[PDB]
Amino acid sequence: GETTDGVYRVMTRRLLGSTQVGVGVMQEGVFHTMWHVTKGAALRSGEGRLDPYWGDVKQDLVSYCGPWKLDAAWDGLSEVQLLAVPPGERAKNIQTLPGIFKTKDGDIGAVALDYPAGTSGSPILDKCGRVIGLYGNGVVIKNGSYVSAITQGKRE
Amino acid sequence: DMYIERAGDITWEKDAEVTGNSPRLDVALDESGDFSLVE
Ligand SMILES: CN(C)Cc1cc(CNc2cc(Cl)cc(C(=O)NC(C)(C)CO)c2)ccc1O
Repeated sequence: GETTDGVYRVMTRRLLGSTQVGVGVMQEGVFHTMWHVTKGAALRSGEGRLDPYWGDVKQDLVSYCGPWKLDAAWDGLSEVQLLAVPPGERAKNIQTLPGIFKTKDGDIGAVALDYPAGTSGSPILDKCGRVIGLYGNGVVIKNGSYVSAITQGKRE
Repeated sequence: DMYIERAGDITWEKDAEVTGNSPRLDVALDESGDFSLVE
């Protein structure tokens, strides 16, 4: 089916109507999404099938048809854009300065924007258009506001 | 049985909506990939 570079919706017919369970990135013929979106299941694209190749529950990442390809990193300074793909709504660039998750193993960039769970896997871009990670693994705080890690995999 | 549908090109858009804060949060990551607020 469709192997074009770009941002995709992930849909299921297992719930009422057609439901958006999340989002991901097609790059160099590999599909990149968050583990909790697909739970590692196979994906249809046309009558095309995409089979899982790599995944890790702790990182909450999964690749299809090939190894993880996205290797760019937040610089720690600059503003970024979330390419939000909300359920039933057009793709929309939202520009923000990331904060930080401080962890016992080091610091990760964090994006503080409130979208529903089905936006999980929307890509986070630098100014060269490179994907520096995926949005949708994080924390709910105080009033019900969402803060997502900038979740990036490793290229070999 | 899940299927994918193309939603857009991956491009930086000059003059996009600008919003959100930049909190510094202490967090833990468990074996299940769950982030938790330490403080
Ligand atoms: C290792 N697991 C913990 C991964 C995991 C992740 C999710 C998705 N979580 C999520 C993602 C987004 Cl983009 C938003 C929200 C949210 O609650 N947003 C609002 C605005 C606060 C209310 O709509 C939640 C689900 C189950 C899972 O196991």
